[PDB]
Amino acid sequence: TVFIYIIGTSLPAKPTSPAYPPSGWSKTPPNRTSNTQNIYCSTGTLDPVTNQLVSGTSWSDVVQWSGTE
Amino acid sequence: FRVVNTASGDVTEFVGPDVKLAWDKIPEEEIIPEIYYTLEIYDSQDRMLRSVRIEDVYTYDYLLTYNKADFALLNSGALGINRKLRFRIRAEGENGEQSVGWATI
Repeated sequence: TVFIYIIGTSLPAKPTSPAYPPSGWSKTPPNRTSNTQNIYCSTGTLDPVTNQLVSGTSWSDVVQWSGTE
Repeated sequence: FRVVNTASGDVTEFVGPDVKLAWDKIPEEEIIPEIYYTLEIYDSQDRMLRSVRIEDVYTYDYLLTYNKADFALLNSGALGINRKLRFRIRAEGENGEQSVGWATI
């Protein structure tokens, strides 16, 4: 899975909770105000049975979403 | 007058949800004290969507939320998205100063 998940003014810190919807973190690219920007994370492999990140393989480095990934 | 978020594969295609619109500062600006630009947005079937007046900034930031909420409903009364867009901009001074010929991309 790869989700784009912030209407953010500044670069955030990568999620720590291994849940496909992270801690209060959206699952789809939301709408933004002009000042804010979009940041995604190349989420590690997802486990459909548990619907969360498999043991290990934490979230990738958060990078501002420019155009398309 | 161009769109920053344009697809490299082909010209005249914006990939991101929000259209970024930028243009050069008008020449002979120092000649006139105060200036501003008027930007109009048109649909595929030629219905104006918004007339926005911008002053002191040359980089407009069109938003998806605008395009849906303020435009689709106002033009049809129902939720929707406009994919084909159109933009025209004029440079207007104050004391009866107006550019000639519009400008688009």
